Amino acid sequence: QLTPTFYDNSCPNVSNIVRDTIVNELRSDPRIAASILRLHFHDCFVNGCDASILLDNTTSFRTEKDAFGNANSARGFPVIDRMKAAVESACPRTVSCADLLTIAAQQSVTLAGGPSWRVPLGRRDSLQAFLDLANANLPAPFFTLPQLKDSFRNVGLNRSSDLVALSGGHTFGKNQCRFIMDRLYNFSNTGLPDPTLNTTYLQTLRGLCPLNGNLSALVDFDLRTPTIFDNKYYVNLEEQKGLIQSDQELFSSPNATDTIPLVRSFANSTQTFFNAFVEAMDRMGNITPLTGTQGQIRLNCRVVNS
Ligand code: HEM
Ligand SMILES: [Ca+2]
Ligand SMILES: [Ca+2]
Repeated sequence: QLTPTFYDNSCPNVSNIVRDTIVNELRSDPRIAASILRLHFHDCFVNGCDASILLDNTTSFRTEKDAFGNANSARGFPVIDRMKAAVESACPRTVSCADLLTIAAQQSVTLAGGPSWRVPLGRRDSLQAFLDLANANLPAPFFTLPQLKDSFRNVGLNRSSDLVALSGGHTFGKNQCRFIMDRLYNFSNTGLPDPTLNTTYLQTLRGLCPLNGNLSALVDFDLRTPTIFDNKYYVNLEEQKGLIQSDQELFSSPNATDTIPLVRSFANSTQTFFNAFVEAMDRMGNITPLTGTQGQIRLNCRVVNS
């Protein structure tokens, strides 16, 4: 079983070293907290939180960094290297990259103003990466609600609360114009915008993402508080101001009978949202972990120990 006190004897200062690394990076890159949380999410949705996403290419297996959900999107890898090196210096061969990334995600959420809690620990590192699995398992912004639900259930998260609370990760961070172009100009081959997108916000987004414009341009997931981890994401949904299709569907999909009440509850109470987010985060962090003597304690998160 994973436990929050796993390193209290072997590396009591791990969380503090992780936090310091993020605080320092945030001064030059205010987006890093969001980026780190997403790295953890994409690690857990592919063979569990086993740091498989951190592995680079080898002649025997491809890196997950080239998956459709990671390529030209996932970022922050050098920062993870930096904190890993610091932790290795403080406590040699003790903290796994899988655990390191989990702590980094929690600390990132807290530093951004979110809830503070001690994540379960004891995960170990994978001996390979899974590109095909990443392409199959990572959800896409154009998924319908049934597909989003299918994606979460596929990795072990059956609850609507898991999906609604974790989607709250979009209370901060950036998104490329590429992923919303259809909603703005030609949704589902209608030549018209997505009707569930607020028309006033539609104009704002069209201004940021013009037709035939820079598809790589970045837009904030949360128009209310772009870099603060709070429940504003849900208030946006209630006003049809979710940025991507997968966001708005939680509130507007014909299949949202079970998700709508959750969206409202999280929009109405920060405490309700924060509690649900921590619960969902720990559940996601509990997806098929390698424990005990399974896997290893990777020294360089980019390569398997030899
Ligand atoms: C429900 C399905 C989800 C879909 C389809 C989805 C999709 C995406 C997409 C399209 C981006 C934009 C990437 C880019 O343009 O570079 C992104 C970014 C992000 N996602 Fe999600 N996401 C989902 C769930 C989650 C979850 C569960 C979390 C974490 C708890 C999360 C956290 C983030 C964060 C924080 C960013 C911003 C990262 C940055 O700015 O570097 N996402 N997501
Ligand atoms: Ca993984
Ligand atoms: Ca926010």
